[PDB]
Amino acid sequence: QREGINASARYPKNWVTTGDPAREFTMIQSAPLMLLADPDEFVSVQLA
Amino acid sequence: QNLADPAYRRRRIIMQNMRDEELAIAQVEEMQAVSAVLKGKYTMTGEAF
Amino acid sequence: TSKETFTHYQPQGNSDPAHTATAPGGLSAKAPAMTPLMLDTSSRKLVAWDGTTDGAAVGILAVAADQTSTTLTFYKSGTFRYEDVLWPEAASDETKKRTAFAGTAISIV
Amino acid sequence: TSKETFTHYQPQGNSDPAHTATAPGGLSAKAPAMTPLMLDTSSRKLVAWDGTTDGAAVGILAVAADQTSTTLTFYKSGTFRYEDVLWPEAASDETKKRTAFAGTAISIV
Amino acid sequence: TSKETFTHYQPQGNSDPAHTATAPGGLSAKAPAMTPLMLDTSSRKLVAWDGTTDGAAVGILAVAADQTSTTLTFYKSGTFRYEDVLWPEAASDETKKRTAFAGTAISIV
Repeated sequence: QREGINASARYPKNWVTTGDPAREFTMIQSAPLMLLADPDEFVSVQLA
Repeated sequence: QNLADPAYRRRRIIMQNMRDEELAIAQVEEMQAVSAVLKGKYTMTGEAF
Repeated sequence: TSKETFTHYQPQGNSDPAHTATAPGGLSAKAPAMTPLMLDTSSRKLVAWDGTTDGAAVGILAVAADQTSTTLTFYKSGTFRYEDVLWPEAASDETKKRTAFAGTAISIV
Repeated sequence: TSKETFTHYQPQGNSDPAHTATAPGGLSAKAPAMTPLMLDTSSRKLVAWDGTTDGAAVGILAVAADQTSTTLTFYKSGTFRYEDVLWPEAASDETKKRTAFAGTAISIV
Repeated sequence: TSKETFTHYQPQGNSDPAHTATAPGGLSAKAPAMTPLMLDTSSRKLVAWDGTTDGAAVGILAVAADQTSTTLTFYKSGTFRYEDVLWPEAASDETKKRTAFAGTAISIV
């Protein structure tokens, strides 16, 4: 929201926590929604 | 024979991690398509999801 | 037509951090999120909080689960609004309801 | 003439966060702020922690309160100095005086 | 010939913060760093966690210490992994070992 970048493929980010633990972190986020318009276009034959 | 900066070592750890998340994400990216055009039925289910 | 009252998504009542933990669940029926918890009497396995066992609240559920779910995630820290909590029916007295989490970091705000 | 000591305010001991929470209180007299508290036995209503009931220390008040104070604000996280917090004299044994807060996230540093 | 697998050490289980504190301890033998502990039932003195009583594990150590160590530095928040933490053989049923830190910000992953 702060960059208005909710709509994207992926999302990199880096940050760090303060206090006597000096620890950075890296963070990646995305919402994979892979779909197919014609589901019956393909026939999944389980060969035997 | 030739050591280096732990700080630069920190950078290399950072970049290898970067490649790690990229590969991990792309791996589920293929998994989604595998389920999709392998069954036409799919379950996006995991812990904390 | 009809009324359209919609509310935002912030159950938090304070800027205090909220922390979660995962533990194997032993439910007997479906339990949606924000459901309190007990440990059993003998196996002390995870079940939903009854509302009658004093001090037995051990966690508040994070995501919806059921008896099929072997393990569950539950919030463990911070303060949350009373209005958003799904209190059990046996928890009939608010005077004893507010301090169900006595001795724990989960708090009602 | 006469010299006076102007000293800073350092109740904390380390950079750990300090969190507050509210719950209705059932005091028996005036209770100054930053005071140990337990719950009762029958209704487990909020009261000041006596100093003799082991394992009952669960909270440290935030604002001074009384009979008219229906509710209490109290600190739930962090570590605070040994010296600064005022305890009942019934807590007469020092070794259990440190360990009164067993199981709690609030600590004595 | 020789294999020295350069592996890392990540006792922290999740990015949630871990808090530390100190308190006098009454151990009976050497206690390896980051080891579960209880409070005594007689004098309420810091003791080693037996692994037999459920829900009495209250703290995890920070630095190496022995029974000679009068005071102990121990962690009281955060999440840590299944693997890195050391358990006595007394705690044998693993699902029981899951809920040793129930009610505490110290959490198992």
